[PDB]
Amino acid sequence: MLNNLFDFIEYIEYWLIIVAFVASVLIVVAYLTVAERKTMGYMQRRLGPNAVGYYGVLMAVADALKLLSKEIVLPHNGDIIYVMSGPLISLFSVLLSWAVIPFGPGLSLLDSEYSIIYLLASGSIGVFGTVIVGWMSNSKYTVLATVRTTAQLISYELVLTTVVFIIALIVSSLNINVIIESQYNIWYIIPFFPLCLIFFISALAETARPPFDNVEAESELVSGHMTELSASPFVIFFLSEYCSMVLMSTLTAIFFFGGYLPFSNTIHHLILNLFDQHSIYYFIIEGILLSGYLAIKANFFMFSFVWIRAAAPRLRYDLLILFCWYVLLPIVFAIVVFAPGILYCFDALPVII
Amino acid sequence: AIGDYPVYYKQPIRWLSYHAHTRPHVFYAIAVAALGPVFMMATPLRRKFLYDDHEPLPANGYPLPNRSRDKTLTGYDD
Amino acid sequence: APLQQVGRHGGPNKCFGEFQRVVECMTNAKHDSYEPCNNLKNDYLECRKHKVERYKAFLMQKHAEELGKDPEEIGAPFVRKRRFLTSKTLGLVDGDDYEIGVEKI
Amino acid sequence: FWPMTFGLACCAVEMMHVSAPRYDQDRLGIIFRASPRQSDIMIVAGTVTNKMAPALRQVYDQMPYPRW
Amino acid sequence: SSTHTNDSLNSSNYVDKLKDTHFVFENDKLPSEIPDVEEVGATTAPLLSAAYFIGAKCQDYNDDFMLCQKEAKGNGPIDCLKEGRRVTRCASGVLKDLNTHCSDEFRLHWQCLSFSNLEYKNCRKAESLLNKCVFEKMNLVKKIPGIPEDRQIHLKQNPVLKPVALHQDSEVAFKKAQNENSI
Amino acid sequence: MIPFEALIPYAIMFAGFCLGGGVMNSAITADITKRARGPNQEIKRNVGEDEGPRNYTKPRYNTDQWDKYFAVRDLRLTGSLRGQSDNAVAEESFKTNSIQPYSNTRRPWVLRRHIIMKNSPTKWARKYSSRRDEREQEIKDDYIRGMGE
Amino acid sequence: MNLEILDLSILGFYSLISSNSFESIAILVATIMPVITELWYNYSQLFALLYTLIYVGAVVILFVFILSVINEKESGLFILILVLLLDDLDDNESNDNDYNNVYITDYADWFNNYNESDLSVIGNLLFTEYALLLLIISFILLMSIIGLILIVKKD
Amino acid sequence: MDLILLMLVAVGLNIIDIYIMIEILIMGCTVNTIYSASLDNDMIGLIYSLIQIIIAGVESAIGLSILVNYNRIRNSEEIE
Amino acid sequence: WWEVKSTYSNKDIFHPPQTVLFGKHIDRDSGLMYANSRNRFGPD
Amino acid sequence: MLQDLFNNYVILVGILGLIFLGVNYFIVESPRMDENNGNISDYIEKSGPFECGFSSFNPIPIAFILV
Ligand SMILES: CCCCCCCCCCCCCCCCCC(=O)OC[C@H](COP(=O)(O)OCCN)OC(=O)CCCCCCCCCCCCCCCCC
Repeated sequence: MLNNLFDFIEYIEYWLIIVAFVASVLIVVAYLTVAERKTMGYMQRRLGPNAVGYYGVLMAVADALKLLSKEIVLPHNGDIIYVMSGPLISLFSVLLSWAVIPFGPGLSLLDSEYSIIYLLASGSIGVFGTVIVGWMSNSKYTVLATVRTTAQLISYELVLTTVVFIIALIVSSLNINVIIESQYNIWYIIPFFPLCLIFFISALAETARPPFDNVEAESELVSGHMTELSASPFVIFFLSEYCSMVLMSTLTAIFFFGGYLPFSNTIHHLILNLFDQHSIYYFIIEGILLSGYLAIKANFFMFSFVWIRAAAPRLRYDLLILFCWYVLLPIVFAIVVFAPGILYCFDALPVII
Repeated sequence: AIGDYPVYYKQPIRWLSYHAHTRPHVFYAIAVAALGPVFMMATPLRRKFLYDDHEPLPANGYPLPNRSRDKTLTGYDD
Repeated sequence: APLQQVGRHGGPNKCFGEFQRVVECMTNAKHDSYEPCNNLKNDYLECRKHKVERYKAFLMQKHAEELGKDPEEIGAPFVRKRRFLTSKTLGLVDGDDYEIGVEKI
Repeated sequence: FWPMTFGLACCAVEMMHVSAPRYDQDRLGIIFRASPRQSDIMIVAGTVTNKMAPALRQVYDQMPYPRW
Repeated sequence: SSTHTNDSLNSSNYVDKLKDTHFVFENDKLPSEIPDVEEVGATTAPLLSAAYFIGAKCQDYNDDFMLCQKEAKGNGPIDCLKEGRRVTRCASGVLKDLNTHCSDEFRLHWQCLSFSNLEYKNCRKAESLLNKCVFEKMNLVKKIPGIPEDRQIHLKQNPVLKPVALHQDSEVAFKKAQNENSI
Repeated sequence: MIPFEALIPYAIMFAGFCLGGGVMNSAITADITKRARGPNQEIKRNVGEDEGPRNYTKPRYNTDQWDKYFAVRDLRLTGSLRGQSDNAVAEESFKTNSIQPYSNTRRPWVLRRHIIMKNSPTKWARKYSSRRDEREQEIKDDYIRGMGE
Repeated sequence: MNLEILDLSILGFYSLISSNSFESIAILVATIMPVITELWYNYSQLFALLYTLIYVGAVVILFVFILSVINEKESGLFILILVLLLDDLDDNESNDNDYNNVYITDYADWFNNYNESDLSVIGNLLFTEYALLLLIISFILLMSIIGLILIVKKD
Repeated sequence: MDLILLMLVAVGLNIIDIYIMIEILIMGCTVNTIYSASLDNDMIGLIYSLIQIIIAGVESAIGLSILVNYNRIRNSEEIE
Repeated sequence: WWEVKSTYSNKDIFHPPQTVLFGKHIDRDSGLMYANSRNRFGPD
Repeated sequence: MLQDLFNNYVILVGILGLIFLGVNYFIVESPRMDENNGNISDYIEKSGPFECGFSSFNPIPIAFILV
């Protein structure tokens, strides 16, 4: 057979694309954990993991497989609901939030003019997943990291939501693809540099990364909510924190560094002229290039997640809630009344072309 | 008054300096925010010196000619 | 007067015309009473819910049942799965019956 | 190989030096964990007093299998 | 705008299941009392490519077709059936001309539109060749009403927003005209 | 002194994005193009000898309501939602294949099955009081009561 | 197989048996999710996302925030299934049979060449036509900020 | 079935459970408005729904603030 | 005695009907990857 | 705009959730295989809180509440 097998592929083709998409995200997340220790290792004059697989390539494999084969500790044998439900919400939200990220023009699973709302809505479901982990527990350390966890995520959600809305206001579109294409002539890091610092600061808090680390602070509250997590509930929750790191690093690339747009249009043009547009080999190269530009921009921020962790001491929680309210929020509302003013003054109010 | 808190209606200039040193989180958020409405007020200056406003978009449906139907229209008939 | 029944694109929607004709009659000055506008009021309600027209569909369904008329031969052909809007069904000359692509536009 | 930070006395100082740059236990996949739930190796580094003994048994019992 | 409606195809088959949508056909053709017309067979991309030439050639009939809708006072579909066939015949006239005068210039342009998300900003090199060809062989021009001639967008020599990726057939055809024509 | 061992994970994360993007750009483009070649499977797969170079169609984004009307209009002409055709005259099957979807207009399931959301002063009168429905049924009855005139 | 029915039957089963406040807050989340999902499909995708952004992201995590503050302290299978089955039988919210059994369509038209999202029109009317409604809302929000602080703040 | 007031069995025995029932009750009103507005292709109904969601949020915040101060009022010894 | 007329009292405004009686279910006997579409124009 | 590709993604992620839970339940060695001392239920020592070793038994600031 050859004719009754081709249509089989055409009936399964769009499932292979999704698996290639999910594998694409998980490979980045899996090797983000290694890159965090490999990078933070070399800034501390260490080496980091280089013994598990040649040069430590199989380090995420060992850590995941080690925990996937640990004894799950349930309060009573049939309490799998309590342990898993917390991390499961967190993992689904951040895996569903990947559905709007485009790897090129139009290459996103969900394309709709409400992509920005879908992205902020999905993240807020993950916030609900985080606080549930401790709220079903009697351990004092685990239940400690709910009231402080709840407000930290609540407080820096306003700042992250408003920043996204200012960029959406400059293009007058809540579509991810339109925002990226709107940055052809200029990258929004040049006009809105302060928002990028505010976006990156807020992004750290939302993922509970240091220096906004007070939730899962080893010296303060041990593993935080994870001091009661082991085996699979630990990995799923740990994976969620690194899906968010990859996502929020990609989102900073999209909103301020042009997304998949090339660093040089000339180099992009010269490279693609070596392939014929009438053969599928041209489109693989463009897709590799366009995701390559995003990957390099995204990698720089996954680097900065680790880089700031190796350079800044952890910030005290009481001084952390007052930072986003008494410093960041007035600035963010000041700009949201500033950008419409400048645009109107020069008759440059945006329209979705 | 080497360090006294200024009174706004007697020392307007020093009152802002006190807040531009001790409350940078308030003074420059107000300064940034006011730069928006200030720029809106300078819109008439731009009209007379830089360029006119663009023509408004044709976002009101099909442009209907303001006249009566043509009577001698022929061609493309059945 | 305030705008009511605004379409999803900023213009008048399906039933705005009927509602406007009602307002013209009710606020008119040449009418002694509201009797002449009673039919226009029904049309605006009709435009929105089609209650009288759905009722007419119910009798034509019920009348055919009492006469034995075959539903497949009095009704109109339809397709329930959008993937099977095949070129054979659409009537194209050399159309296959293989399903169509409704994955990504 | 994730141990549990159970350093008690001067033996713990050498335990931290294994994680120092020169030896770098992390390069072999060794990460000290502060909880029995996330640890599978218990390293008793220091003197076990009578007063500490019941706590050591309790911490040991809370480690999920397999444990060393 | 991707809002769900009751009038066309929706986003997903899960919308159809909730609404219990039936996609209903009607075999009945039009009655013989209405003289037949040959419907336009062009797809989306060719129409967007020839839209401004349909506007230049069928301007009188399009205005008259719309003025019939304005003055029909709600009975537009029924009382403008004859005036609606002139527009269909006029537009078929233009697409038939482009196929018999500028077949390669036309096809190159709407292949570019099918390659670049149906956006006019991405296909200026192919579009400029098509406009130049149409002018000499049919006298049609592209004009955007409401602005001065010097400030039309498609004549902008250095646009701010440019395509990210080039159309090979457009760039190859353009430089050939830089030799054939720019003597 | 650039550490290459430190940058190995990044070169693998760079390949992760490229793997996903390279597949999506090419697979979706190939599928869109293939279905835009003709109305049957024996046309889509094979390439004719007298056919010229293949012009791929890139996936479309940032659409509106006209692109939902254009898509169905293209479907009735070529059998694909993104088919290509520039014939000045359509097929004679174009005049008898308009798809008009008919769907119900019933309230959401949650609005009429939730243990709490369905309880309300007016929702009981819709569900258990005949006052509204007897009044409206008069208008339906008087439709057929007026065909005699 | 309209599976949206089975989600609410499970939901309607646990609403009759919830004891503590953990399950009571669970009924809230278990009700919005069918509301959001049944709005995402069918009726309005814009208001499915507005609900997630405003209800789940804003008012739901406030409940669990104060439950940890308030306290955490402290039927028969025949009657429940009997009640749920009785609740299950009659699910017709309206008694216009033709309105519930006869389907309808709309006809599209090309007169709207300026196609923009619903949120474009809603902003177009809320910031122009009903600017009083918008301004009162910011006034109601203002009173809450004052209202919260006077109720809760100690000194 | 609900004419015997079944929904009273479905509301828990804490003040916070009443607050949730008020939200689930109002949620039904907004869903009804979104349903009508979309069928009619009317954005005025969607303006109403947006107001209902925003007003239903302010009601929650005030109610919780009263409940929070109600709780601390008992636990107000604070003589340590 | 039955009349064929629109359910709209007014007559000088065109109100096309928005209901229909369903007939053949064309894709009823379908499978997967290949509809076994029934003859739309007339019986099988 | 079509979203049948998006739907398959959400369905797959839903399937991925069941896989993560159960893969642990099918790969961990049987309690008899390791030490047999008991299941997580009876072994209440292992199924308990972590209090750094010593067994023990929210009046939060109003400022946190107003936040
Ligand atoms: C991705 C799946 C996420 C959900 C995983 C959990 C699924 C288990 C079924 C619960 C969800 C069904 C929805 C109805 C809520 C019912 C909540 C309830 O009554 O308690 C359930 C849970 C287990 O306790 P149980 O033994 O069932 O009841 C007696 C306990 N004294 O009591 C508990 O509180 C234990 C911890 C459960 C916390 C779940 C939080 C609420 C659910 C939110 C996530 C799912 C959202 C709803 C989606 C489905 C909606 C129908």
